[PDB]
Order: sequence, then structure tokens, then C-alpha cells
Amino acid sequence: SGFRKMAFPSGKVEGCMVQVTCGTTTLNGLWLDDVVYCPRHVICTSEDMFNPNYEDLLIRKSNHNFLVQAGNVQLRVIGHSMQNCVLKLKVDTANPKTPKYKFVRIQPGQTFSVLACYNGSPSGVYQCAMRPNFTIKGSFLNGSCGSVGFNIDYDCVSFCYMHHMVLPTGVHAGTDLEGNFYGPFVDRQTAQAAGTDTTITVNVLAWLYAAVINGDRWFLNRFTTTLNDFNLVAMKYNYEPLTQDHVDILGPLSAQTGIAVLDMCASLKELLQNGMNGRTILGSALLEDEFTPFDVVRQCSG
Amino acid sequence: SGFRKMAFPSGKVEGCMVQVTCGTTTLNGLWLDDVVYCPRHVICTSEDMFNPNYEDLLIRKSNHNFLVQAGNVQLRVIGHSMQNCVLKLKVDTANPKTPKYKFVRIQPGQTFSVLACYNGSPSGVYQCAMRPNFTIKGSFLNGSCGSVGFNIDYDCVSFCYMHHMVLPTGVHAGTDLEGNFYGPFVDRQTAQAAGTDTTITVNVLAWLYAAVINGDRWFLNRFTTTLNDFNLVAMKYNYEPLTQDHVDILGPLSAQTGIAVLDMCASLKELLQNGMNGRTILGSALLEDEFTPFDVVRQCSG
Ligand SMILES: Cn1cnc(Cn2c(=O)nc(Nc3cc4cn(C)nc4cc3Cl)n(Cc3cc(F)c(F)cc3F)c2=O)n1
Ligand SMILES: Cn1cnc(Cn2c(=O)nc(Nc3cc4cn(C)nc4cc3Cl)n(Cc3cc(F)c(F)cc3F)c2=O)n1
Ligand SMILES: Cc1ncc(C[n+]2csc(CCO)c2C)c(N)n1
Repeated sequence: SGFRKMAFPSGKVEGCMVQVTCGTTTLNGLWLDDVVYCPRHVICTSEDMFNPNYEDLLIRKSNHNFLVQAGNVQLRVIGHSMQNCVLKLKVDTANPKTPKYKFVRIQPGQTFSVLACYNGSPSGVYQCAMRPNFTIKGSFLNGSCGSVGFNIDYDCVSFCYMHHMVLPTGVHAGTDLEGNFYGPFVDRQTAQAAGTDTTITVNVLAWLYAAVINGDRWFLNRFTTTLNDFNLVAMKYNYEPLTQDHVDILGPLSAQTGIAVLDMCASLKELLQNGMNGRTILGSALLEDEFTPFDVVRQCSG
Repeated sequence: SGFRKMAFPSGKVEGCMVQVTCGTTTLNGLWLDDVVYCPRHVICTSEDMFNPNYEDLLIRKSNHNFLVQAGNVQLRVIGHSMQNCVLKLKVDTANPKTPKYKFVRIQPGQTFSVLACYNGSPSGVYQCAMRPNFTIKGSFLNGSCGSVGFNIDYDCVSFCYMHHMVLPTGVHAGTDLEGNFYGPFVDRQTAQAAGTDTTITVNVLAWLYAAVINGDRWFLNRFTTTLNDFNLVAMKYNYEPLTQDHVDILGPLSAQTGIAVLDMCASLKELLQNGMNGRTILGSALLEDEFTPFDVVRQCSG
């Protein structure tokens, strides 16, 4: 019973956060086995951040220019390399708290947990979605660079996000753990705009099913729609199109509630056209799109 | 808005979760030093759950009737006692992952992180507020009994909530770590109704300060009020009256913005009497009441 934004327990990741410093520049790193991963922006000085030539800056660096602190222990760097926008510091000590882990690149519309950290210390945890325009709407302050996002599946941590920067609209951009940005962004201190964001339609539908499972039905109706006719209306409102795969994924929620997927599409179509008339769904005045069908099933089965 | 419900990192609590089983009744417990804390409901058979005689259920029980497991490893119970609605099981091993900790009883309005657990295994973490009617709008399934709520200040975990039961409306009820229920509930499997809820005034005020901090301040009027006058008006709109402690925890935000607490009460009074008139605050037409003054500073300032 109930439905809330839920993050994975963050303990397995907390044991991996460290602080990395070059000169006066400092951010968070991820210590797995004998490697620390962190944004390569750390090698920038105040004058480099605007337009860094990273290969130039890195070749001028020695191992002892990197100071890595785990708690109050200093870790000795014995090698360094760059993979795209991620710096890899080889250290002489393996992290005994290293969990079983994978690096994955997540798809837009999928969710993950963010462990926000400052100076290598974990500060808070919360759930985010990869937006269709490759930004994330996180909660990050100065010093959060290098914080990571992840999912956990049977004691294996799949790291999918490393935080790099804040955009002028206050949304956030980062890379996978291979150092490739999500979206058309680049790691320099310039004002960067994202593409137009769209709403994750399959997630909104999942969250409507959550609302029904928790006893709210005011938005349901008796109208009918085809998948294509729903997608025409959805595109009009800058909603992502709904695929047959998405319809299939919503299957369990349809079975549970007895509401056909296309019947819930008919309900969403009306909400897009009429609005909510000051009413709320699961306490929200806006249509929530950062719950996947798996997130709803996980919280609402039974 | 840039505001998200953020949990504390859960690792310090994850290392304390265990499963406790009596016969087939099984739930979650909290292992700190050489004591495991858990709801006394675990000693009920199904026929006991409706109207248990705990004293009589406990006199029949011996140490060897309690199965306490960390993962699949059994912890031998060497003493047991009842304190209000919590059972305290003395075990023969001091938990090596015990953090610095305290037991605290919170007030309505205060927020905390919940580590939802099933069979001793943490499943997710999210932020909750204690409602004025002493329920929490959590997210809990069967098997969640004994999950705990907590805050972390510096490196000390303040435990404030242990989950006991779901109410007919789907909200949740439980105790502090001394076994004293929040609210008028008792640990019987009966349909107990929560009283009518109200809005957490101190947290709405914190939210208005957060809006001011971010430059959204159209709602600041030119008036002030006395605390007594504001309290009397607030109750007529199903808002909670303010306490002297409430005024004091608004102090840092009042100092940060230079807006006197009673001036902000006058501004909230005007919103109550007139409404938003089609206009929004931090992008929402709803006033948020589950961010405490500390949450606001935590998310604006760090
Ligand atoms: C408000 N906010 C929200 N998210 C963020 C993340 N973020 C950050 O934490 N730090 C950044 N720049 C740095 C400045 C430093 C000053 N010192 C002494 N050390 C510093 C280290 C960093 Cl990383 N940035 C900006 C930023 C970071 C990048 F990785 C990048 F490629 C471009 C950028 F403009 C930042 O956004 N802050
Ligand atoms: C849907 N939901 C949301 N929160 C909860 C919490 N909750 C719970 O997890 N378990 C409960 N009863 C038990 C049944 C058991 C069956 N087996 C095999 N083992 C069991 C252990 C428990 Cl604790 N309850 C009900 C409940 C638990 C209490 F502690 C109490 F005092 C009164 C109650 F009615 C429950 O609410 N479920
Ligand atoms: C945290 C943080 N880091 C860097 C800058 C950028 N900055 C400050 S002075 C200067 C010119 C070189 O001295 C630059 C690029 C910032 N604003 N905040």
C-alpha cells in the first residue's frame, strides 16, 4: 500500500565513494577494485574549465598530481588514463568494499538511483529518470560532480550515470561509466541547452495504473482509442509515442487492475485535452512520468 | 521545481537489518550492539493477531523460540524482554556494523528516511513525514513490519520509527524504538481509523521561505500578525497551529531571507483566505507540507 519515489538502498555504493583532487580542483570518485573513476574535468584549473584541451592537460600530469582520499586514508596513484570524459586512476590498494558491479548505458525513460555526494561523502539518495532529451532532473549542489547513478539487481550494482554538470535551466547532464555523455553535451564550462524535452508516455500510463491500484479512479472513462489515434494526440502534446512493446510491458498492470492498456490511453488522452480541473492524482497536480512499469509493479504487486 | 524528496544514504542502517521469526510469524528487526529490536507482534500466531495477550504469549516463550538471522546466518538469542510494543532480544554477537546511534521520538511534521525491508533484506529507501494524525504516507507491502525510519546527523543515526501496520485507508502506523506508538494505535490486527489529518503549517512556511530564496516572492504581503491570531485562523483552514519550537526552527530561514517569521505567517494567512488566484509558487499551485526547515536548507545550501 502507498506509492512513493523509491531509490535502491545505497550502501553498496557508499563504500565506493572517494574524493579526488588536482591542484585546487576537487570532486567525487568511484573506487572499484584498484581503479578510481571520476570526471576528467578534475584536471582543469579555473582557467581551463571554459575550453579545456583534455589530452594536453593530461599529458602534463604525473601520478602524484592526483590526490585521492578515502575517508582519512590517502590512496597512492600508480597509473592514470582517460576513457572519453572519465579519468581512471590506478591505485595501489583494492577497495575491499567493492560490490559485484557492471557498467551499463541506460535508455531514455528508464530510472535509476542517484547517490549525491560532496567531497567524497555521500549526502542523499533519490530516484531519477533519463529524460528523452538525455538530461536528468536531479538535486545537486556545487561539489556534486562525480556522483553516480545506479540500479541494483540481486546484489549486482549496475552503474549507469556519473554526474558532470548543471545546465542553465537547472537540469543536469552526465556520462555513462565509459565516459560518453548522455545527450549532445560536452564537458566544458559553457552554457549548454538541451533539446526539447518530451514526456515519457509509458511511464505516465504506469503511474495512472499505480493510482488505480491505490484506489483513485476519477480520471478513468468509457472512451475507446486505437494505439495510432492515441499516438497522434500524444505527439501533439509532446508526449513520446507508445510502442507495442510498451503496451506489452504494461500487461501485468492491466491484468492486475482489469483496465485494458488502450482504455488507460483513452483516459490519458482526455487528461491531455481537458487537464485535471484542479484535481490531483496520487497527490500530484501534474502527470508524473518518472515511474517505469517495473517501478510500479515492484511497489504495487499484491 | 529544483526540490526533490531526498533520503539519507541508507548504508549505516542496511548493516543493522535482520529477520526475526517465531514459529511461522516473521518480520524485520534492528541489530545494534548485542541487542535486536523488533515489533512484539512477532510472537503472535495468526489466531493471536486479532486480540493478543502479549504478556501471556511471552511467558510461554524462551530464548530458543526466537530465530534471528542476518542473511542466512543465525544469531543466537541469549535473553529477551518486552518494552511497550517492542521486543528486545539479547544476542551473543555485537554487530560489527553498529553505527553511532540514538533513539528519538519525533513530532508531527518531522521527516525521516524509511528503509523498506522484507525478510531482513532492504528493498528501497524513501523520505516520509510524520502526519499530524500520527500516520505516515509510506509505501509498504506485506513483510515490511519492523522496517525503520531514521535521520542521520553527522555520523550519528537517530532512529525514530519502527513500522508496525497498515490502516484501512492504506496509510501506515508504528512506534518509536522504545515501542511507544505514534498516535492512538495499538498492535492488534484490527481496523483502526486514523483521525482527520491537517496541513503541517511549519513545513508550508519552510516551503515559502524556499520559494523566496529562489526569487519567487510575489506572495509576500505588507502585513504582519501575532502568533495567537495566526493560530486561530490556521485552524479554520485545517492547518496545524504553530508551536514555539516551530517558530524557532524557522529561525535560520528567517535570518537567511530577512523575512520575519510572523511576516511570513501573515503572507500564508493571505494565501489561505484568498487562494493562489491562478498563480503558482515554485511552479506548483499546491503548497507543499512535507519539507521541513532543515530539508529546505539541506537542498538549497548543503
Ligand atoms: C550547482 N551544481 C549542480 N550540479 C553541479 C555539479 N558541478 C560541480 O559539482 N562542479 C562543477 N565545476 C567544478 C568547480 C570546482 C571548484 N573547485 C575548487 N573544484 C571544482 C570542481 C568542479 Cl567539477 N560543475 C561545473 C562543470 C563540471 C563539469 F564536469 C564540466 F564538464 C563542466 C562544468 F561547467 C558542476 O556542474 N553543480
Ligand atoms: C500491506 N502492508 C503494508 N504494511 C504492512 C505491514 N504489516 C506486516 O508486514 N505484517 C502484518 N502482519 C503480519 C503477518 C504475517 C504473516 N506471517 C507469516 N508473518 C507475519 C508477520 C506480520 Cl507482522 N501486518 C499486520 C499487523 C502488524 C502488526 F505489527 C500489528 F500490530 C497489527 C497488524 F495488523 C502489517 O501491517 N502491510
Ligand atoms: C566552483 C566554480 N569553479 C570555477 C568557476 C569559474 N571561474 C571562476 S574565476 C575563473 C577565471 C579563471 O580564474 C573561472 C573560470 C566557478 N564560477 N565556480
